[PDB]
Amino acid sequence: AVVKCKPTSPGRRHVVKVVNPELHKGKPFAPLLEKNSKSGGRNNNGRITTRHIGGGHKQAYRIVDFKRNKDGIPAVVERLEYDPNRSANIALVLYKDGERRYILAPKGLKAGDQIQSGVDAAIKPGNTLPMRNIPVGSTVHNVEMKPGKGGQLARSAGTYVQIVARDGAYVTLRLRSGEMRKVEADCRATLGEVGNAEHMLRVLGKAGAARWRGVRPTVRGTAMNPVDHPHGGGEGRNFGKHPVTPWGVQTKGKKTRSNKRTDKFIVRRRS
Amino acid sequence: MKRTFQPSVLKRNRSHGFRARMATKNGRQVLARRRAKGRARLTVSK
RNA sequence: AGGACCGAACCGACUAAUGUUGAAAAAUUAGCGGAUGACUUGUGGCUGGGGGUGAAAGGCCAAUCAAACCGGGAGAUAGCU
RNA sequence: GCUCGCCGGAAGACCAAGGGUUCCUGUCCAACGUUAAUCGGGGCAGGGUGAGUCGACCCCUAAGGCGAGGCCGAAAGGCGUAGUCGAUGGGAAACAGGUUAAUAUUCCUGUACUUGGUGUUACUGCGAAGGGGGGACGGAGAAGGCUAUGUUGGCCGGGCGACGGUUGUCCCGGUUUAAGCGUGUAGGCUGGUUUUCCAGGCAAAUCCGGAAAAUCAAGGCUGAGGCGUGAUGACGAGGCACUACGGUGCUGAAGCAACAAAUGCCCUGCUUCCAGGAAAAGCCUCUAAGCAUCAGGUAACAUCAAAUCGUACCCCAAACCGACACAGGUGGUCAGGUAGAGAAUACCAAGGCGCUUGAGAGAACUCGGGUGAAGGAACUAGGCAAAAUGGUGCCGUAACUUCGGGAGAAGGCACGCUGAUAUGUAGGUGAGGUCCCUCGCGGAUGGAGCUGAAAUCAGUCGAAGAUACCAGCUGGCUGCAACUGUUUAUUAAAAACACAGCACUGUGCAAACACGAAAGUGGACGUAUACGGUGUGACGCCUGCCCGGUGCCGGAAGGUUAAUU
RNA sequence: AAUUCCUUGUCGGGUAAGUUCCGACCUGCACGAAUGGCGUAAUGAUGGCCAGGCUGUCUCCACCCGAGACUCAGUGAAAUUGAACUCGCUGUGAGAUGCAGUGUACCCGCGGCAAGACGGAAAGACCCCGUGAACCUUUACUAUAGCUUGACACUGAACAU
Repeated sequence: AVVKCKPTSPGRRHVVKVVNPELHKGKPFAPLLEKNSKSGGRNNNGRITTRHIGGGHKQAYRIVDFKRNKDGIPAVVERLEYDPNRSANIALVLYKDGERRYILAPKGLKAGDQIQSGVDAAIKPGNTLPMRNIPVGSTVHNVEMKPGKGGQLARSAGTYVQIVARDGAYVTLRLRSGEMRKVEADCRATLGEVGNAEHMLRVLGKAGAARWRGVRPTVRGTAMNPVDHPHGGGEGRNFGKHPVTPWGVQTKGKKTRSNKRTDKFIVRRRS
Repeated sequence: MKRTFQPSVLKRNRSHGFRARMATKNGRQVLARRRAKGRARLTVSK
């Protein structure tokens, strides 16, 4: 649910919160937890490779099962949990054999609903089947790009992809970006849509809220000196050059895709 | 006013200690230069 | 509940005087700002010079910064004193 | 030695870091000390640092470092696996008293505790680099129960007053006692017990997890403090023989209660919120490969071992960082009294100091302050500086507004002391007694004693009762930026930088992009409701016209066009 | 107007008097819509302006309390310095203690003031000069990392047109 915070003080006037009472009010499943040390956007050389990363709240990684290879094992959802490592929520599922795993939460998956993976699994939200068996036109999420590699698409808060056609060994998909891409039909996919649609409706409302996420302040570049940025300085606000990144790339429409390795699974870029 | 030198024996040894100098080729050259000069105190070990 | 309020510790440095061969190579005195947070602090670690880091001032990188320091090319060159 | 003054959330006390003999005693006064010096953190000599329990070492790991092979790279070398290092974190155990010129939780006295080795005896399924449990974790808030601690009374000892009174409701001092062991309370958490079965925990498993039955509700775990014991002891105000007036033997009374009360403890708890909150080992269990009238395991007893290194002293400073015996800087712990909301402030206790040139004089002028006739910003670039406001309670409070604010708006009134209501009230605390019981650190009733506001009325003193320190000037119009924040350490704190919000654009994952000759790493153990870049900068109403230029994104007929041939 | 040169624009408000301020006017030298336009409550050690209170800020300073200054004893610096027996004036040489003429002036301290010694301090920073540097900019020149195009190599097999 989306709730607007009352303007009891500046920094709360524009704060919009997404409260989900169904989320577990307690510690997560300890066995499926792992250490997650922050990097600050620095690689093994110690240099800042990605700017505006640093600080934020301490987080513990959750081992989410993106493969769903437990074929033929019925599972029952135990509860929904908050995941700090991703926008979407996660669900703790108990399999019939006593194993507990973490999976992404579809749109309408709650405690007590049953899910199953495999070729013969039922066509219900949260079930994982190879895209060959899934009927064309249905909406899926956590789509695998290679057979058995693990889900790599539509893993965000409320994203989803739909199978448009079955041309044989490959299945064409319409990604959230509008891209028309084809992948092997043997790749697995999960029915339904990852359920956090309200995630995009939140308003941070203050500078500190961004810092909690680990996002450090962004310096524009026109406010720097010529030695620092191509936009450089000037007496006042001049900016008399084509917009560019640091390091001198146009970044105002210039396409940077130069993979060319596959360049065959792509049917339409987007827009 | 806080000044530049804030002593710390542990940091002193890790940065300029004898073992630290031997850990790299350039550090070993520092000792070789000091030995050639006849320095009584090769490093800051003690 | 709050980058909420008043206010010590703590962190800052807006005004004035003093000091300016100073008590001090930036401080003292009287006021002043924040003071549950984008806060502050101890210990240790990482990023190295056309590079780092920078809520961006060309700031900071050992009292040194529009290219640190140490040694070397080196007795650079100086139609100038 | 007697006074005086100063600090007393330190200018006291104990440490880390750092220093490295500055510690104690004797001796010396050239130099060092901003003066003298008999003195010293100075010279010289001697003495001083005692640990199974404190710390290090050690076991375990975080960031990160190194890194057998390995991958990569002209060489140097780079990254990194298995591993091995790395505290600022986790992991067994000691308290009180006494004692030295200088050390002590280290020595002595008393009383305890922990982890291992060996051996004896009894009962025995033991075993890992493996599995599971545990260790194990956030912010804020809220009380309740306690202790440290303090006040008063009681008790004990002493005192009867340099000047009026002081045998009493008077004065001074003391009234201290630990770990450990036993008890397991306030309170917190959890439903237990037994059988059967199972695609899971890399193989196995009696353990964990899961499923289905049966049977009882009382089981267990955690847990401050209190009480008992420790303790017929120790300590103890003051005395008595010694007593170089430097100090030691022996003796040594009371040693209780009530109330108040923490920021400490219960609490790694409880409630709540979103930003969703280390790891590993020790420890508890599980079995496998194996070993089985062995070996090993459990408990008791006995015995042995617990090494090595640090331990002086300073440590908000004269001993550390600042060239100085330098108005500087430096992390943690302890936290008395009166007033007070308070760790502010004032005055004090314990304790520590008067800051290493003094002595006179009482000019100008400078510095730091006090007061001021009449006027009251006439000063000046400018109310700079100064003056002024300042507390609690009640009443009252505008435009405007995003309906939260503005607001402590503005403004007004009352504040001391004494008595009475009430020989101390409301409230808090709670004894004895009585009753109940699964009799217990229990419940009910009970109200002694102690503690104790606030208000009303009356009276009363002063010029002044928030009397000291402490402690908002207020209001009106307007530019800029929304706001909290950030910045030129050392002349600029701002209208600049951030900012939430908005938009364009790139990016389909071996992502774009960045650091790297490369390997690889970050982005991200993320996946378009994501991430990078750019501009704008809360919010509200809006964001018009122009694609010739430049850039970017598409296009295909032709023209022109490199190596090559 | 943080933008207006002319300019203290004009009118009104506020003051006895207002180059600032506030409200309108529009002749916008040279505003203008995300290098955003116009508003905007709250906020601000932010800029400008006006009031009440308040006062030594001032008319115009006076007195007083302390620390220096002053004297005595002890200890004991510094910048500077060609050498000095180191006066005024007018003139001279381009702003004279030192030359000319002339005036004045016994020798030497101490406490004060700061007009001069073009006073001390820093081989002027402004300005110009050097076929001097350094960083920065770009459709200056010449190169180049990166990005990108094709040929050949790593690189083969048949089939159809």
